[PDB]
Amino acid sequence: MKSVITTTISAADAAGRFPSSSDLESVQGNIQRAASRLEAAEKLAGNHEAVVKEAGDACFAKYPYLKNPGEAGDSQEKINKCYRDIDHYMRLINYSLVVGGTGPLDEWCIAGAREVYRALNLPGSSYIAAFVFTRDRLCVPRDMSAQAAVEFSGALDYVINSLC
Amino acid sequence: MKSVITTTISAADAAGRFPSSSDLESVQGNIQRAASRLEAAEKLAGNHEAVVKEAGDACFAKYPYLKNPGEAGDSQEKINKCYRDIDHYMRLINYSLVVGGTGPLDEWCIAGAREVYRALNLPGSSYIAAFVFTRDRLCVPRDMSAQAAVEFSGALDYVINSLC
Amino acid sequence: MKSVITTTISAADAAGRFPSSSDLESVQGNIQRAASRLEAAEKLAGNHEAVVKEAGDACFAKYPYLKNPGEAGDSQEKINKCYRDIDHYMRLINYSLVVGGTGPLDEWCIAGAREVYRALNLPGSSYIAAFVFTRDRLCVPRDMSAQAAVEFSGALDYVINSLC
Amino acid sequence: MKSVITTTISAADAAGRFPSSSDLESVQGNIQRAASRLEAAEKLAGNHEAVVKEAGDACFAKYPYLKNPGEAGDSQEKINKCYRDIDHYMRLINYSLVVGGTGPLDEWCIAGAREVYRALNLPGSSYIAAFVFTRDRLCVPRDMSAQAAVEFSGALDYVINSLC
Amino acid sequence: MLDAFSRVVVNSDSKAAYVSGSDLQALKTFIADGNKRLDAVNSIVSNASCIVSDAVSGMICENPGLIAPGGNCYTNRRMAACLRDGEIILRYTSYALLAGDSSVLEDRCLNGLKETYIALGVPTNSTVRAVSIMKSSAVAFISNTASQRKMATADGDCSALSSEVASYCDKVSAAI
Amino acid sequence: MLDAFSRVVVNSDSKAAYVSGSDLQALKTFIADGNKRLDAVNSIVSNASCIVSDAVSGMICENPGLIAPGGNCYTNRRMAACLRDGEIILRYTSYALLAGDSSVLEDRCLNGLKETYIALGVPTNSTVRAVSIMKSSAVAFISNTASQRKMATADGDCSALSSEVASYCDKVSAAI
Amino acid sequence: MLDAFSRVVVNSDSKAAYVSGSDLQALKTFIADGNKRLDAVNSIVSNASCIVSDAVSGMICENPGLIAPGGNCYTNRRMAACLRDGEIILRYTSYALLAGDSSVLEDRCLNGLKETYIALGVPTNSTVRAVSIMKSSAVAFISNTASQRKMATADGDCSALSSEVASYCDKVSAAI
Amino acid sequence: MLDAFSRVVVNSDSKAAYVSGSDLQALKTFIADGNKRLDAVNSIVSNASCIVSDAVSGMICENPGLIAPGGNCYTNRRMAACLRDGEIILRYTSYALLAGDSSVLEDRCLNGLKETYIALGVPTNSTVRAVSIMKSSAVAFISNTASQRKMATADGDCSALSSEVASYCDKVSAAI
Ligand SMILES: C=CC1=C(C)[C@@H](Cc2[nH]c(/C=C3N=C(/C=C4/NC(=O)[C@H](C)[C@H]4CC)C(C)=C\3CCC(=O)O)c(CCC(=O)O)c2C)NC1=O
Ligand SMILES: C=CC1=C(C)[C@@H](Cc2[nH]c(/C=C3N=C(/C=C4/NC(=O)[C@H](C)[C@H]4CC)C(C)=C\3CCC(=O)O)c(CCC(=O)O)c2C)NC1=O
Ligand SMILES: C=CC1=C(C)[C@@H](Cc2[nH]c(/C=C3N=C(/C=C4/NC(=O)[C@H](C)[C@H]4CC)C(C)=C\3CCC(=O)O)c(CCC(=O)O)c2C)NC1=O
Ligand SMILES: C=CC1=C(C)[C@@H](Cc2[nH]c(/C=C3N=C(/C=C4\NC(=O)[C@H](C)[C@H]4CC)C(C)=C/3CCC(=O)O)c(CCC(=O)O)c2C)NC1=O
Ligand SMILES: C=CC1=C(C)[C@@H](Cc2[nH]c(/C=C3N=C(/C=C4\NC(=O)[C@H](C)[C@H]4CC)C(C)=C\3CCC(=O)O)c(CCC(=O)O)c2C)NC1=O
Ligand SMILES: C=CC1=C(C)[C@@H](Cc2[nH]c(/C=C3N=C(/C=C4\NC(=O)[C@H](C)[C@H]4CC)C(C)=C\3CCC(=O)O)c(CCC(=O)O)c2C)NC1=O
Ligand SMILES: C=CC1=C(C)[C@@H](Cc2[nH]c(/C=C3N=C(/C=C4\NC(=O)[C@H](C)[C@H]4CC)C(C)=C\3CCC(=O)O)c(CCC(=O)O)c2C)NC1=O
Ligand SMILES: C=CC1=C(C)[C@@H](Cc2[nH]c(/C=C3N=C(/C=C4\NC(=O)[C@H](C)[C@H]4CC)C(C)=C\3CCC(=O)O)c(CCC(=O)O)c2C)NC1=O
Ligand SMILES: C=CC1=C(C)[C@@H](Cc2[nH]c(/C=C3N=C(/C=C4\NC(=O)[C@H](C)[C@H]4CC)C(C)=C\3CCC(=O)O)c(CCC(=O)O)c2C)NC1=O
Ligand SMILES: C=CC1=C(C)[C@@H](Cc2[nH]c(/C=C3N=C(/C=C4\NC(=O)[C@H](C)[C@H]4CC)C(C)=C\3CCC(=O)O)c(CCC(=O)O)c2C)NC1=O
Ligand SMILES: CCC1=C(C)[C@@H](CC2=N/C(=C\c3[nH]c(C[C@@H]4NC(=O)C(C)=C4CC)c(C)c3CCC(=O)O)C(CCC(=O)O)=C2C)NC1=O
Ligand SMILES: CCC1=C(C)[C@@H](CC2=N/C(=C\c3[nH]c(C[C@@H]4NC(=O)C(C)=C4CC)c(C)c3CCC(=O)O)C(CCC(=O)O)=C2C)NC1=O
Ligand SMILES: CCC1=C(C)[C@@H](CC2=N/C(=C\c3[nH]c(C[C@@H]4NC(=O)C(C)=C4CC)c(C)c3CCC(=O)O)C(CCC(=O)O)=C2C)NC1=O
Ligand SMILES: CCC1=C(C)[C@@H](CC2=N/C(=C\c3[nH]c(C[C@@H]4NC(=O)C(C)=C4CC)c(C)c3CCC(=O)O)C(CCC(=O)O)=C2C)NC1=O
Repeated sequence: MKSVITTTISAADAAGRFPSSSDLESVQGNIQRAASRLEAAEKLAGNHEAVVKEAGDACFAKYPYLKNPGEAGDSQEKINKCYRDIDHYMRLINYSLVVGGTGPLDEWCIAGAREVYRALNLPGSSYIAAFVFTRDRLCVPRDMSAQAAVEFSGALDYVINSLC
Repeated sequence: MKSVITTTISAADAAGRFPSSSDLESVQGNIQRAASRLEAAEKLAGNHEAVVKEAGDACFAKYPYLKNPGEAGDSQEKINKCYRDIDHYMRLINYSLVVGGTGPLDEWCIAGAREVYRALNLPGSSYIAAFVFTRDRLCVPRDMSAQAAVEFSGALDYVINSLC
Repeated sequence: MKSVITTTISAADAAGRFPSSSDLESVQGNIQRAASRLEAAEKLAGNHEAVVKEAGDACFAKYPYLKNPGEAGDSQEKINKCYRDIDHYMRLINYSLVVGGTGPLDEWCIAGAREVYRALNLPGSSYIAAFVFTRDRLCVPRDMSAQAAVEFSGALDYVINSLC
Repeated sequence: MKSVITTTISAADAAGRFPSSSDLESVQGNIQRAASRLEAAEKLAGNHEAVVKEAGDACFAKYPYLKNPGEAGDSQEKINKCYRDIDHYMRLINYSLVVGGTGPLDEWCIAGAREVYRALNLPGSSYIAAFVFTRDRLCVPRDMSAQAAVEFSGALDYVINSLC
Repeated sequence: MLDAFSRVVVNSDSKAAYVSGSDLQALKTFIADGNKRLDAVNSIVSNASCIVSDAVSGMICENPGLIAPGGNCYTNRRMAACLRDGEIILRYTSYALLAGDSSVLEDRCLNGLKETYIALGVPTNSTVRAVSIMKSSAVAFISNTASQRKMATADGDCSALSSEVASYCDKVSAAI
Repeated sequence: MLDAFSRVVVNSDSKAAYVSGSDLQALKTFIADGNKRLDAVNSIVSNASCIVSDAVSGMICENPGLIAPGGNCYTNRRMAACLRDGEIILRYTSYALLAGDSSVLEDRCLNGLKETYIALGVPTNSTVRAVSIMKSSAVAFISNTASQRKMATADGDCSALSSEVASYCDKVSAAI
Repeated sequence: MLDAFSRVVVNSDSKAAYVSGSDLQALKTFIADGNKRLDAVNSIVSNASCIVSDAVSGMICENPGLIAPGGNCYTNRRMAACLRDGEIILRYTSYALLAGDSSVLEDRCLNGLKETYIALGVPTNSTVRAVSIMKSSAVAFISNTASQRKMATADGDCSALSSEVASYCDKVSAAI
Repeated sequence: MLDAFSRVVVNSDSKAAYVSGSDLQALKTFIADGNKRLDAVNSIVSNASCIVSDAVSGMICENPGLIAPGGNCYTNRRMAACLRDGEIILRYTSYALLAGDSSVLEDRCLNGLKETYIALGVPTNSTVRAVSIMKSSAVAFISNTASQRKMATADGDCSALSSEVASYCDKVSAAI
């Protein structure tokens, strides 16, 4: 679980050092930035039902062939799994904002997505279409503050970069 | 040189990752604290002659036995060298405040201090008493502001603990 | 270059042994099966033009969405590169039959195709539709003898397993 | 035990590979040669009493000095042990024909023979002289088929090269 | 690491006797039906990707609690390790089918597998369900029965080899 | 390897729920009281050299049997390893106090400590006496009630921080 | 390595002089525009995946001899390595932009690269072409002039940082 | 390494052409005469201990200075390493004879041998004499002209293999 605090602590532990002046300056960075970062976590938590439905709808419209037989999504049971997976991703992006780093994303989303999506054979380009639309629909400042939006675009751009 | 910037870059370099939000959060902490540290470095730079010259006097007042023949500081050339070392230590503390970490202290004065002083028969408590007296004069706010004094005293307590 | 001979020598060399009776038995297997696979290699060599061309339309027919702007194969140059890629794979399947092992496939095409296709945004299902069509289209005996088709479908199934 | 099957599988196991055309072609070599080897093993099994007695006598006729007191084979108990040790070697040659490799010979006699024969002071020339006599006496076709005798002389030449 | 031939000489060594003609009759039959044994090993490894996908996906379909939080196939990392374990178990079964003996499977893969799964918290009953689906999938491909994919081959009898595949899969389930 | 922020999402993940309002309200206090926490860490690491000396020397005076022949702190090598171990234990307490969670203390230090000490023969009653002295020294420095050394800081209340230091040391005593 | 602050100290050490007022004022400008520097860097990192594929595909199209048989980007093994190490060069450039000094780029990546590329037979003409495309892409992203990708950012100038990126990529091209 | 088959496809890859009818024909000769090629290697490996003993015996006898003090085969330790190198070279020739190409011999044994022998002081004048004696004896054993060891085999012409092994040992003398 990479974070500002744990990276600093693990660095000092490996060298066998007490938390020094440089170690406590890093934690001050979280204190200053926690204001905007915890504002974006609230909005996503308060509107995850509407955001997921909008993103998932655009994913299938961009690649309608996924509805065809033999592909990922040829039945109702398979489609409602696609929306569930997007809800998983939007949930762990919400965790990344609270925690303050790519910790939750790297361990529960990106750790083995390369092997799993190949074996079950669901294309990864369709996931990017879901998050690209969410990133482009983000509007400032009707949705969140100017600094909060930058943090939210920071988390989305990491998820997209994983599949690219 | 360990500091806020190198610690996170080294941590990110080992894992083979691009600088993420966790790394940019640490550098943001440096911006907040750089205001206070660079005031303490300016104050010390313009008054290093007075601090060093009084600090050495307190060391010799506490330990008159260094004047005896056969000991460190038994002649006039030796006594000057004692003040010269305290200037070196007060110079690296000025470097520590500018750099923002314990980098310059560790690799230029602390690394081999144990072997050098033992070989040359220089007691470690003579150098300790020099920094304790300097840390005792330090008062707020006549000398520096409230936050600058904390930053300066932090570097001095680091030096003493290595000689303890 | 995995092969019957190279694997036998590598196993014997690692143990520092002379070619023993078991090692010559391995080469004896190559002699018996050489006529079967070299028959398919002479057939594929004369029909690389006809096989590749038919497989190319089969890939695009199942996935017409590649013709749209913004995805792979959206221009005339990109579609031309699509057919060249199938020829490259069908050239090394011809090399695999002659060699007698998956050496040419593993080192040249399989190599690191996983990382390359992710960067250039080339879906792995597009290639599979080309090799699946060729593998099922093959029939006996107007194409080749029964034993030759065993070796030919053996190489096609291996390259498919690398893409899914 | 080293054989065509075990060496082929162990190479595939090391790389984490499924058995492929390279691996199945090696096993095909064992099928072709199993006809010739199995004739030799079935022939030696039914005539092991005559071979051992004839080979054992040739050892002592060439080196009569083994009879003298103080040497190996100076007593009746030690003399019968010599014929018993030749029986073991002819038994494991028979195993090496059935297995299809030098597995039993390396595992069960050649593994630590050199240290053992030095401690008990048993010349390696005496065992060499017994096998040389058997190897040269075997003749075709009155004893075995032309190809079966090739495999038999391959096993005798292997043990002979091990003792000198 | 023993094949079919090594098993014969290992048993006969324990009585210090040469391999008799009667014991050689088992090996001559093994060689005569060797090409049938190569019909089948080629069939399993050609469809290894599909077999493991059926096993793991079918295993979760019957036990939906594995993908719920706290389940042992919840995150992406746990799902990828489950698929990788299904491939290793199938890979070692196709080793024993090729060699004709279960020694390679028992000594390199199933040695200590039960203890490892206990420490990791892996469910033992669900691991049985995954392998039992793999056992039915592999046997269907051996006898050329799978409905969607049919491999062209000459007609023959498949009872001896298909029964052997079931025996190797049962050894995995019985050990864990 | 879990701080106070990551502990919140670990509890939420167990029920597959988004971070609720109540949890986010508790985290805002942590950020508000962040400067108070920073000060605490600073005070400990500045006086860490003499804290471990008061504890180890203080433990010896009340139990003089350790320096007697055959004791576990007899020679210089045993005495040196006693001071190093006392400083390592104090080192992880500062890690837990900085991170706000005790997982780093339990997972990297306290895991297997009891088993190690039993094998080496280190007395348990003496070890907890040294830690109980360290706990008193750490609390004195956090509340700025040290008799000899004072640090000038803005007036405030650290009953929450000093109590937090107490719980981390009580975990060390309970582990061994 | 050395950052912007540490470069000032190393220069003042060679003369055994304290950090003067003139040098300190230069650092104060670095800190004041420190928000721009992170604002620049985030733009490069967020598009790192598409920048590299811009370079490698662009270098091939103008020089088709790379993918011809016998070329150094012929197979998939060479093409993957071209993408892998080309991204490494971009990774170390963002370190130099973040740290504010080019020492990290020279010491850990650029040290001994030229002599290695000669041994492997990598053409120097084609390599510098790929790098020069990366510099043009990064600068256009830094100044926020990318044709198809916009990021919302407060109005201002970034000629200082765009000149910084251009010089760092020029160091790579000049070394090899 | 590369065998006879891989040499054909490597040359045909340099022009990106399918394996031609003429090159395919030359391969069928290699396969058709494959029984003799195995028939030849079996002769060399059965007398490897005898062959390497002639070479060192002959090499020392014509140059008596080697065993004299100051020579490079004086003590037992240098004498043993001489036999170990003689068998290693003869071992790699049999690898090349089995494979049908000299790629294995050059890449794993002949690469950098000349530099090593110069540093170790090994006289290259006597080394090539040792190889030339092995070359003569090995050719005799393939053509079954050995004076004392005769192996009953089917009659035929194998001058193609005799010329081949003489060419492989020629590469050994040329490399050193
Ligand atoms: C960056 C590293 C660095 C240091 C930290 C010092 C370290 C140092 N100081 C002295 C120099 C000296 N220092 C003293 C002074 C003293 N006499 C007393 O009354 C006291 C006990 C003691 C200081 C409190 C003496 C006596 C010498 C002369 C040689 C010696 O060390 O005994 C020397 C010997 C020669 C020299 O001058 O270089 C060294 C290596 N110098 C450096 O360049
Ligand atoms: C030995 C290894 C080996 C291969 C297997 C190929 C792999 C490969 N193919 C392309 C080339 C390409 N391949 C295609 C073709 C496609 N258009 C579509 O509609 C499809 C979805 C997609 C694949 C089926 C495209 C779009 C490119 C251009 C990408 C580029 O130029 O970077 C390129 C880029 C180089 C270039 O041609 O400019 C490479 C490395 N080449 C080799 O020599
Ligand atoms: C590595 C390469 C390799 C192979 C792929 C096999 C291929 C192979 N298998 C058999 C051997 C055989 N295969 C079958 C037919 C069968 N009926 C089925 O549907 C089953 C798959 C199978 C029984 C298990 C039988 C019973 C024979 C012998 C009789 C015959 O069919 O002619 C034969 C001899 C006769 C025949 O052509 O069938 C061959 C060439 N062996 C090899 O060397
Ligand atoms: C398993 C490993 C393996 C071997 C060890 C040999 C075994 C072997 N030797 C020959 C038989 C042969 N014997 C030779 C060779 C020779 N020409 C002479 O005059 C010499 C006496 C002799 C030197 C050795 C020839 C020419 C053949 C091959 C048949 C041919 O090409 O005409 C044959 C073919 C016919 C037969 O079965 O007898 C085989 C299979 N090949 C193998 O597959
Ligand atoms: C916490 C980690 C976590 C993730 C990050 C994802 C990752 C993930 N995806 C799937 C796998 C799946 N998810 C989908 C969804 C899809 N079908 C479609 O219509 C689309 C193309 C596609 C998504 C875009 C389906 C249907 C499966 C099962 C495979 C299948 O039936 O084809 C599975 C296996 C479980 C299952 O069978 O659903 C997992 C773990 N889910 C998680 O739990
Ligand atoms: C794995 C298989 C296997 C072997 C290869 C032998 C190995 C072996 N050899 C000897 C040892 C022996 N071997 C011989 C035989 C000989 N008489 C002579 O005059 C010569 C030295 C030699 C002619 C060939 C004798 C005489 C002994 C007994 C000597 C002793 O025990 O001191 C012994 C000790 C005593 C014994 O049991 O014989 C053993 C264990 N036994 C095995 O189980
Ligand atoms: C010697 C041969 C050999 C094997 C057979 C395995 C042995 C093995 N099993 C596991 C351990 C594991 N095995 C699985 C797979 C499963 N998930 C479930 O819920 C199922 C019940 C179960 C089988 C279907 C998983 C996911 C773990 C780790 C448990 C976890 O992460 O929660 C691990 C630890 C690594 C890991 O997979 O995470 C290893 C090495 N690998 C080998 O090299
Ligand atoms: C990176 C380094 C770094 C630090 C180490 C802290 C230092 C720090 N602490 C506080 C802030 C404060 N400091 C304290 C707390 C304390 N006062 C006491 O009597 C106790 C000894 C101590 C707690 C253990 C109080 C009461 C405040 C005021 C606000 C608050 O409650 O945190 C402030 C704000 C202004 C001030 O009061 O000085 C700062 C800068 N922050 C930093 O930037
Ligand atoms: C945690 C990491 C971190 C970041 C990612 C940045 C985020 C950031 N950017 C700016 C804002 C700014 N930064 C820039 C730079 C730019 N203007 C342009 O024309 C370009 C498009 C762009 C560089 C790519 C400028 C000119 C400002 C305005 C104020 C300033 O100079 O800082 C500001 C200050 C005002 C504001 O909140 O908007 C901040 C905090 N800094 C951080 O602390
Ligand atoms: C695969 C490649 C390969 C080889 C070909 C050799 C390469 C090699 N040659 C020597 C080095 C040597 N080379 C020889 C041999 C000779 N000296 C003479 O007097 C003769 C002219 C000549 C015999 C033809 C000797 C004797 C040594 C060792 C020198 C010594 O023992 O002091 C050594 C050092 C180790 C040693 O032999 O002690 C090595 C590794 N070994 C390998 O693994
Ligand atoms: C998607 C996973 C899945 C299932 C299916 C079931 C799980 C499942 N797999 C089965 C059934 C099953 N399914 C396949 C695969 C399938 N069949 C073919 O004829 C070919 C070639 C196929 C690829 C298209 C095979 C090979 C079997 C085993 C053969 C059998 O039916 O007994 C069976 C019956 C026997 C068994 O294997 O245990 C079950 C219970 N649930 C799921 O979620
Ligand atoms: C006679 C030998 C000897 C000792 C030493 C003591 C050790 C000791 N000092 C303590 C604990 C302690 N130790 C210090 C540190 C120390 N005090 C200061 O005022 C400053 C600044 C210090 C620099 C050295 C402090 C500040 C405390 C907290 C005050 C207290 O509880 O006594 C405690 C309380 C811990 C406990 O009871 O569990 C004791 C008993 N015992 C012994 O047998
Ligand atoms: C067919 C093979 C091929 C290519 C690939 C291009 C490669 C290419 N495109 C460039 C130019 C270039 N390309 C990009 C990236 C790209 N453009 C954008 O504006 C956005 C948002 C992008 C996301 C994909 C940028 C940012 C630039 C810099 C200028 C620009 O903004 O366009 C440059 C740099 C200029 C130079 O160094 O000479 C070249 C040559 N040409 C080829 O032959
Ligand atoms: C006193 C030191 C000494 C020796 C010992 C030999 C060593 C020796 N043997 C040779 C090579 C050689 N070796 C054999 C094998 C031969 N046939 C058999 O059936 C068996 C078992 C054989 C072992 C003797 C043959 C047939 C030849 C070629 C003919 C020849 O001996 O010249 C050659 C000729 C190669 C050359 O000169 O380049 C030499 C020098 N001569 C010496 O100067």
